[PDB]
Amino acid sequence: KSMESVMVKYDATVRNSINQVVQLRYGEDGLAGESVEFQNLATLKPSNKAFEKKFRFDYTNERALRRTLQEDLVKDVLSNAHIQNELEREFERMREDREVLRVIFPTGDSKVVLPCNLLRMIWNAQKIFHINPRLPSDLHPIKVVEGVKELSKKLVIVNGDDPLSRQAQENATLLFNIHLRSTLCSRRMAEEFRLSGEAFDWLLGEIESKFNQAIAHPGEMVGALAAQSLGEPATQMTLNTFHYAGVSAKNVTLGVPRLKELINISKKPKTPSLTVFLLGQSARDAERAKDILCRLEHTTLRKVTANTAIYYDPNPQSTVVAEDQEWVNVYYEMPDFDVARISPWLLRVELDRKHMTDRKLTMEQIAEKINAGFGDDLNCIFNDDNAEKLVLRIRIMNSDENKMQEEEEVVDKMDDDVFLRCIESNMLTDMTLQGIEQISKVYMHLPQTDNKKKIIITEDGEFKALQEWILETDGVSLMRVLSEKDVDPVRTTSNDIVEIFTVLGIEAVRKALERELYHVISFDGSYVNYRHLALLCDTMTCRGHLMAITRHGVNRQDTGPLMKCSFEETVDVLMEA
Amino acid sequence: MEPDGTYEPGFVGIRFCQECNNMLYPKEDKENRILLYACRNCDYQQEADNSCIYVNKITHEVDELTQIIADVSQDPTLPRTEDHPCQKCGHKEAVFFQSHSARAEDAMRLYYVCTAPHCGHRWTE
Amino acid sequence: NNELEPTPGNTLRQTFENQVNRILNDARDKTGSSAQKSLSEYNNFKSMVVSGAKGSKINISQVIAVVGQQNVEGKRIPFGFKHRTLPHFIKDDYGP
Amino acid sequence: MDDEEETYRLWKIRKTIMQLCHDRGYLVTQDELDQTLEEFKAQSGDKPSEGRPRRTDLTVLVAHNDDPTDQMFVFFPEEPKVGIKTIKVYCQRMQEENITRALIVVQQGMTPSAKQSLVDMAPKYILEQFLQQELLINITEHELVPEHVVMTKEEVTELLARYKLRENQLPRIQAGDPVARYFGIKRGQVVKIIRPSETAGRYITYRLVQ
Amino acid sequence: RAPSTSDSVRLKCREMLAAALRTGDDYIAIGADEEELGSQIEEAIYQEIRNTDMKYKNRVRSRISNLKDAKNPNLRKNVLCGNIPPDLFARMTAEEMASDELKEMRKNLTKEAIREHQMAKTGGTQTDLFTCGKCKKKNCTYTQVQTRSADEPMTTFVVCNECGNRWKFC
Ligand SMILES: [Zn+2]
Repeated sequence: KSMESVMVKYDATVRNSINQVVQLRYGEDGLAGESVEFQNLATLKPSNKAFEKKFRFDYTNERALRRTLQEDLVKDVLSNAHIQNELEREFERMREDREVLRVIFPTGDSKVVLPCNLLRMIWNAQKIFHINPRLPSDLHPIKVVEGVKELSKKLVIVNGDDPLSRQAQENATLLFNIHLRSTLCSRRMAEEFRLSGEAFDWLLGEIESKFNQAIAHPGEMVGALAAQSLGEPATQMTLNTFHYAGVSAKNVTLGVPRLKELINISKKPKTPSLTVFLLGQSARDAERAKDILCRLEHTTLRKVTANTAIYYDPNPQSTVVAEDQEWVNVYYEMPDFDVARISPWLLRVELDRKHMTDRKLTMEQIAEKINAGFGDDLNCIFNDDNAEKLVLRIRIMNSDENKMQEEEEVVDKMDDDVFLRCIESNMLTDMTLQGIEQISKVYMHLPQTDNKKKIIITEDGEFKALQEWILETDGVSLMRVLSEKDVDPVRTTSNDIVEIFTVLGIEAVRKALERELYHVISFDGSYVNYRHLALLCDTMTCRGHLMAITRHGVNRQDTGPLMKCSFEETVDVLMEA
Repeated sequence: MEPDGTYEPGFVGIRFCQECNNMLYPKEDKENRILLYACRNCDYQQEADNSCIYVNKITHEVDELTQIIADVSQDPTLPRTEDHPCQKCGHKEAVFFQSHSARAEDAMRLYYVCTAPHCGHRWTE
Repeated sequence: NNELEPTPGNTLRQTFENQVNRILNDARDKTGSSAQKSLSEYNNFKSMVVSGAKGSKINISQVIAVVGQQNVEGKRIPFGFKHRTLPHFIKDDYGP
Repeated sequence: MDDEEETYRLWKIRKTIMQLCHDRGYLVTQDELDQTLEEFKAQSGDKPSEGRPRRTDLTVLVAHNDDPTDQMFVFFPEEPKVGIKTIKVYCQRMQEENITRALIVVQQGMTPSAKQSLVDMAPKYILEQFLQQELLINITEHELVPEHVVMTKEEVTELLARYKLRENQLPRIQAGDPVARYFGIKRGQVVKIIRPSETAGRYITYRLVQ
Repeated sequence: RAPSTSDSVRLKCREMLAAALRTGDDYIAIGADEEELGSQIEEAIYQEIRNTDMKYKNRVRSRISNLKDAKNPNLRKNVLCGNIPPDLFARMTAEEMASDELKEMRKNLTKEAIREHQMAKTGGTQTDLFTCGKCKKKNCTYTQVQTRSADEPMTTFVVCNECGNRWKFC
């Protein structure tokens, strides 16, 4: 009911009913989903030396019969300077493309959907023409090179005699074009496929015909088609089956309940989280990670306290708790005048040494935190860190000068013990020592020895992966977690969408929402073609603000009343129209 | 002094009023360093003993050998054990079981109850 | 004996429940792998599984080797009764 | 506070606003771009904390994009919540200096009358609002956020012509959007978004601000 | 030779530090000048705070209490014999300095256990059967879901976490 109005138009930009543009060519590439197939990208080749060895057409040819193998032609072209510059013009471009392709697929995955299986077609050329895999050919490499240039010009998906249109053409076939050129390189043909010249000529004619056929048909109801294609695997597998993994788990709702949660643009996800990455020494040391985690972990004093007590002791220098007597020796000079002013009601707190250690927190920071929060009125003193018992001693002070029973004391004679309980109620529930805001008691400390992350480039050129620490967190405060020191502000991400929008802005939602949908579908194991998912997310963000696909989402769209009545609200919308 | 000294200062709720039998609340005498407990509806007041009026979170109540009433041993569906020697009487036949609570929180520790009339004695392991 | 020593990311109860589940799953998988191997070439059952027609390795495991740990809501059978699953068992029996 | 960590925060928001100025096209020293916290600690003399300039001397002028429309000015107020009075005094300083554009980086909250008055002065002179937390990082370097290019009014004219569209038919972006706010782009203008792709490999889209 | 002061508060804090050093009379079996050393301690603290602030007083007082420890006199002896200069003493070498057995061991083993609460976080699925079709490692996971079915029957899906590769019994 949301997508239905979206279709390919005859200029090929996919638009909805009110004619607004959804995409500029269908699914970002002009290609229909019926005739695309999985293919490998040779060019993501690991070591720089192996790539250079494999792809570069040799000129430092062996003085022996060299080259009369594979080709009978090179006796003709071993002397041409121009042919050497032109192939070098080809390889430097390949090496430049190679650099661009690494930026495109940071994951170092070489499996992409494309039309027209070039290995199987090339394999089909060898089969038909009956080409001996171990003989010299009559093929000319410049013919291949120029033929590939000529074939790229031939493969136009939308007209472009205009510089903007010319650029739109160049990028919209970039991935196929590097794939074409890297597979159909002069050395590839020569060292491997051994194709003859007419065989190459047929091969161009075949790639040309199947590619042109592949393009999407204007008129296709791709909006209707995409909605069912996503809809269908949602019917399949897992209502709410659990998958044991690492420490984590009661994490990220899986499947249809996650599809409903995601697609409704829920303000209150059932399990919101952020995957936080670490930097410097903190990305490889457990104890450093412990320190950053401690700053992040939203701990409240109630979590920390072993015990509380309230005591009636007007004068410390005669303490009811005889063991406390030494702090009085310790704290006689602590504002010695207002011991005549402090209330005879005493609060005592006992702290656990193991739990206090885990937060790596000090007693002075707590005294200073509570003193600063409540104010100078809340008079706090504390113990020696090396004592076997950890204690915090609390009294309550006033403003001295103004309290002389002027009228009747604007407090209405509230009991002071009772007020001390309210201090204890609030002091525990409010005080956010080291940990700031709601990420809750729940943290996870994960080693990514697991999946496909923390990988980079190296001097070898290969995608050697790192194994590093990360922090999964049940929480929402994405904004603050980014602001903290040593947290990687690049890769840190969330499964939540409302928060991603507030912090990162509408384009980031388009990416994250596609990723989250991609993630539920991969779990359930079934694969869905990328075009369909791109179209759904693009349909939802187009208005600018997220359009949940519910009556409070899509039925606010400026589409016509007669469409909107057939959705859900019916009578009310017709009345409002 | 020593940290071995148990923590039971006297929680104490009731010692309510002696006249109308309602609840007593602390209240101050700034003149004599004395706590008093007063009924809110009458003029009766009396000094308190301990200066303690409230504590919270012993956190470790071990409730391991308390509330667990000895008559539990008659239960036929609990596992009798040949594991011998009650620690009081020279007879085996301890009945045993986990936790039996929601406040236990994660205990796997066994509790043993001797079942012959000579004890009723209970003990953890 | 209270000597199990909890895993760094669970409570003592959760570690036990994880650990027995790991062993009982490990047990089914060993006996399951053992039957698929012990079978010959003529077993029509192997002909239906191998072609990809119907069923699966785990199906073979269940008819011949051993059915394994039943489940509900992602964990072992609940204590429907007070500290028991059926009246037939002793109280607090955490065995298989 | 009264701690060195605060300096790091001041340093870090200084780095982000300089990158932002740079990305709007304004000329800035690469040495300023590279300026580290330890360099800053001497180069501005963030003293020992207590003793001077909380956020009044850090105040900086930024001087012009390749097209000389002349300076931009960036101000860091001191108080946690800024009132219309301080904005007005600031306004007097920018007017007397005859500034072209002002960016205001506030400590915590915002007076609603101040935002309103900030709204109402807009047709006369133009004026931006950032909360400091949003500047503690640089969102443009996040792994999800694509390359945004503001288009010049003429290039948009060519865009509508070559596709034969109308501005209304385009995909839209909020004016109050964090990336829209980051460029400080005003309503009615178009932003060109460049993305990585799993099929074309590169996909180009446009968004109207509204 | 240590600089005297004309402030009453600093002078009193000095005798308190001297008084703290006099505990157990350990200074006697060494015969050191605990009053001068205390004055150097106070001055060294003053060189960092330069104020009569609570934070200065607390730092002095926490120095005092740690010197007053009955569980570790050997710390005080170490300070009294001049093995720990006052400028060093001005800053803690450990949280509440507890070196010299007992508490350091206890604090360290506690540092072991709280670090132990992160160590394995907890991981694995446990089968380690199939070998990957990409990074050729045998550490792999399997999924078992929806039985009977219509056209996609219950199949064993195997995923290599170790590089996100996914396949079926196939
Ligand atoms: Zn691998």
